[PDB]
Amino acid sequence: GEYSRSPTF
Amino acid sequence: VNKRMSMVVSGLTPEEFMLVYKFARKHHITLTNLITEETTHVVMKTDAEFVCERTLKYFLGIAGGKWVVSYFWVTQSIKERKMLNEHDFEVRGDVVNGRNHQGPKRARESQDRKIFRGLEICCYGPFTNMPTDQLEWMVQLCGASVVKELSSFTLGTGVHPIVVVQPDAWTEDNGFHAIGQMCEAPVVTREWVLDSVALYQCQELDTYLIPQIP
Repeated sequence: GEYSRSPTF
Repeated sequence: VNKRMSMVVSGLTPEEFMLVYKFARKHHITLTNLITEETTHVVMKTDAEFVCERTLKYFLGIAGGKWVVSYFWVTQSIKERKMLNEHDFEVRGDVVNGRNHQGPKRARESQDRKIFRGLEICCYGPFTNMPTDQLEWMVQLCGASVVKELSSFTLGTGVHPIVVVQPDAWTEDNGFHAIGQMCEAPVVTREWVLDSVALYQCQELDTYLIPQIP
């Protein structure tokens, strides 16, 4: 289902 | 026994991961979702010029001097039905610190002279989008000495203490401006570490310094 996006900096 | 291949991927949509998982399956490559000391390769999503976004796996990959290569390595292997050489696909830069700063490459070539050599770093919470113990691990891999609490700093002429905080993470308080009153050490933003790691070269603190109250 949902896709927590990978945290980008 | 020799070290074995162990990968983590970053910045990929699930569908891309599944393609890699099928890839990892066919050529019997170890593939994990969490990066460890045993992890040897970090696969980043890049553009045509091998430029990626800055992710946690991206920083940790560089800190460990591990091979950081573009996702195009997989798709190309599919296109030609061979296992081409990854080294040809090493990422050249990122969208923050430069498109060709050759950070990952330099990172591999300098483990004898790590960038945070001779530094004692305290990651003073809180933090967002990046666990404290992972950031602590990051500077460890770069030769820094991790300090859990401000009072635990070594007192000496040879020691270089540094307090690193993330102003974004503070929401209840304006407390990061008062740290200079509690200890004898410079206070800089998390971006100092991130930039230093990405270029794998120790940046000047001047621009990353956080103003204190005397």
